[PDB]
Amino acid sequence: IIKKELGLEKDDKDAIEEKFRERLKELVVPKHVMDVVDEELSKLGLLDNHSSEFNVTRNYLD
Amino acid sequence: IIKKELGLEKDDKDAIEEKFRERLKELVVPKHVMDVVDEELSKLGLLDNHSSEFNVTRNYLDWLTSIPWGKYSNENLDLARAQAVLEEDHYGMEDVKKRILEFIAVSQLRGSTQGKILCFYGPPGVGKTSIARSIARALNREYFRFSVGGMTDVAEIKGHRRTYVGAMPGKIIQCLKKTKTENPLILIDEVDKIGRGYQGDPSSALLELLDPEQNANFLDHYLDVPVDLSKVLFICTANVTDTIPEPLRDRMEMINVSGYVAQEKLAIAERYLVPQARALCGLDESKAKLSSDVLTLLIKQYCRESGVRNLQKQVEKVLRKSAYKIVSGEAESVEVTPENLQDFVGKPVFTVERMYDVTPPGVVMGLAWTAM
Amino acid sequence: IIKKELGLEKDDKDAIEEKFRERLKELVVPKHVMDVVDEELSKLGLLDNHSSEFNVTRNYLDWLTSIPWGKYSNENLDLARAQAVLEEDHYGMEDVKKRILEFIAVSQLRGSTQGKILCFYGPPGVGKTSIARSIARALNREYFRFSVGGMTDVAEIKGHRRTYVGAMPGKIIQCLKKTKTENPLILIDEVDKIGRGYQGDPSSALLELLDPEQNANFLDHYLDVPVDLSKVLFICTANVTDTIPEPL
Amino acid sequence: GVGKTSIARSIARALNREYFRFSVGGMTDVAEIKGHRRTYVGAMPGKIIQCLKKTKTENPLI
Ligand SMILES: Nc1ncnc2c1ncn2[C@@H]1O[C@H](COP(=O)(O)OP(=O)(O)O)[C@@H](O)[C@H]1O
Ligand SMILES: Nc1ncnc2c1ncn2[C@@H]1O[C@H](COP(=O)(O)OP(=O)(O)O)[C@@H](O)[C@H]1O
Ligand SMILES: Nc1ncnc2c1ncn2[C@@H]1O[C@H](COP(=O)(O)OP(=O)(O)O)[C@@H](O)[C@H]1O
Repeated sequence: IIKKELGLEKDDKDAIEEKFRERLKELVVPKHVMDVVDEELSKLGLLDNHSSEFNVTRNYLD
Repeated sequence: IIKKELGLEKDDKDAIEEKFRERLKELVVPKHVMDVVDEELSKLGLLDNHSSEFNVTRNYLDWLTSIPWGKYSNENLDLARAQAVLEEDHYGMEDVKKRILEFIAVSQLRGSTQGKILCFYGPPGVGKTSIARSIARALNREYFRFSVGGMTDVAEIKGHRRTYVGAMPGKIIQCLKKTKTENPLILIDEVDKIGRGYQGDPSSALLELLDPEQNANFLDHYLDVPVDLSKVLFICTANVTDTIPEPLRDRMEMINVSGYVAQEKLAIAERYLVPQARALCGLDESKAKLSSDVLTLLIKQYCRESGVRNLQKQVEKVLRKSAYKIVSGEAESVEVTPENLQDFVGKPVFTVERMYDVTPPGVVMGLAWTAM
Repeated sequence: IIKKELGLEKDDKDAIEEKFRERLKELVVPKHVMDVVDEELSKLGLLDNHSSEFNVTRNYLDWLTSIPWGKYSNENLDLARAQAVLEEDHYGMEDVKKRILEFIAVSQLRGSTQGKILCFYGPPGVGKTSIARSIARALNREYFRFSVGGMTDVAEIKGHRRTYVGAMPGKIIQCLKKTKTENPLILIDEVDKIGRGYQGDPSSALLELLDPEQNANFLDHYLDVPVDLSKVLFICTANVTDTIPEPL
Repeated sequence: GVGKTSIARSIARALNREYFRFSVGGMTDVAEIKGHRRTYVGAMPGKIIQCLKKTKTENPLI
């Protein structure tokens, strides 16, 4: 119950998701890069949080 | 009520938050790094201990907090004391001493302390690194050297991306962490030896590092946040001023520390080399003793170059053999003379001051300004 | 509960903390690596045993603790004894023996021991490796050899980042683990045979290793902690001197 | 821009089997058809399963 609205409800990756979404929210972002970022975030959520490819994907996303 | 449920000492986490906060409390912290730290700590709290991203975040945040932010060493500004220290540590090099005294004077008149680039170009075995250390200790700013010779990986200056696990920041951030101040005495060695080969071109990074207006916002790839390098006192050393890049050559004041004639080298050896190597060999003045004539013979027959390092090798060899002759040898003390010298170092090498002294027809002597 | 009262209680079941504590208790460990080890122990306690990351953490901690820290192997100092030993296991080679006696004398006069770098260059099959072994035997410091010839990658000297699957430390780390000493006698063989090609240039690592002042804080990719190397005595063997790098 | 997709659509309509299209251009990760073991959080099946589910048949025009 505590995890609700606190704790690890983001799972160490949705934090990255929301952080980048708010970072790009103010920006007038083109649609192409928008869908590219969506696909990259989907892949990141499709990968673990302890692999080299996950870290490289995070690097590219940053 | 949701919050107040099974506190259990908060699982021992969030103590790192307070530790970093107190670590930063003493520093004068810019707004950019402060907000980055706040957001990073929020993310760290949101995360768990096991996650790899959490470990990378902790490493990056420890690097960031270990930086000296607004922390400046208590720089020495007295001119007489600095002059006495420099004269007591090295001989000659009057131009460098005058330049450093003038820098001290302008910094004192200028209020806050500043740092500017100035390259010491001259032959090897002349005392450029040693005078850099002397300046660091006399002026009270910390010291750190950096070998750029034959370097091609710009990551040594600009670090890594901080993403690849095990990535390390630029060596300058390492120096800032170790020295603990933003006004060190950084020294770059073998500037002229850069190869800037494939995937390199570190000369661009050096330009960004030394440019007095760009360097103030220098950032490495690992720690993307910028840092202020308007007070760092860089030093560059190169035996030749031609191979050094023009954009980097014209960005600093080139000071010449060149050559040591027989009398000058003899004075240096008598007052600075012999005691240093003697202390290195765990000896005392009484036990091991050399005559000025012996030093002159070493200079004029066992060492032929503007530098001094070969004379250092010879004096170290004689002192080592004296130490052997003292520990186990019959002689409790040594009085080195040319007559004895033959056994301490061997027969002379340079028996001729020149190729010849007649200059037959069709051949003439000339002077060359070689790299060494 | 009975097992806790009588059994394995505090033995290899989360007691690896205490095992490594006692293992390092003998060593005169630094303080930076002390806080590092405390942090790693906290992680291991907070890490579940089954997880692969827990096992990798234990592997890294074993690698770190296995290194000596302040372990100065006792050094022979009787000059006559070492002289007799050298004259017993090798003929001639007067210059090398004289240099070794000079080193012994300066170490004795300094009190504490110290380690410098010196290269034996000459034709193959002359006794350079054998007299290095004899010097290790007489001086009593442990002996290890390293063939750097025909070698390009620096990984075998500075290991890996520890993140690559099965990343391993440098060969010097293996030597330190095997010797159980902080001042062993490393022997670099075929120094003049380095290739220093693409992605290589191990001469940079060699210079960082043999630097009289930077050596005191050498560290590799796998282990990111400095190690003191001002007392280790290196020996370099090369059939010729021209092809060896000038900075080295 | 030659209508090959339109040719496939017309073939499906004339054959009465459901239509679907798959993009294999530049793909490197076979997981888009092989999905993932479902043991990892967020794992998703391949695209052929999506085609079968959406088409509501085992005899579509892939
Ligand atoms: N004027 C001098 N006074 C004292 N020592 C000197 C002088 N010139 C040279 N040396 C000695 O020569 C050595 C040169 O050090 P090094 O790192 O080679 O600097 P550089 O490359 O400028 O010669 C120093 O250890 C220093 O003791
Ligand atoms: N002066 C000597 N005294 C005793 N043995 C020698 C001497 N010179 C050479 N040898 C022998 O020759 C062999 C040469 O092998 P090694 O010394 O490893 O070659 P290198 O000297 O090229 O490293 C050794 O096993 C050694 O026993
Ligand atoms: N032979 C054709 N007759 C009529 N329309 C055609 C023909 N070829 C292509 N088209 C037009 O092309 C469009 C679809 O093109 P598309 O399938 O995207 O090209 P491609 O197959 O190269 O990807 C349709 O709207 C269709 O009207």
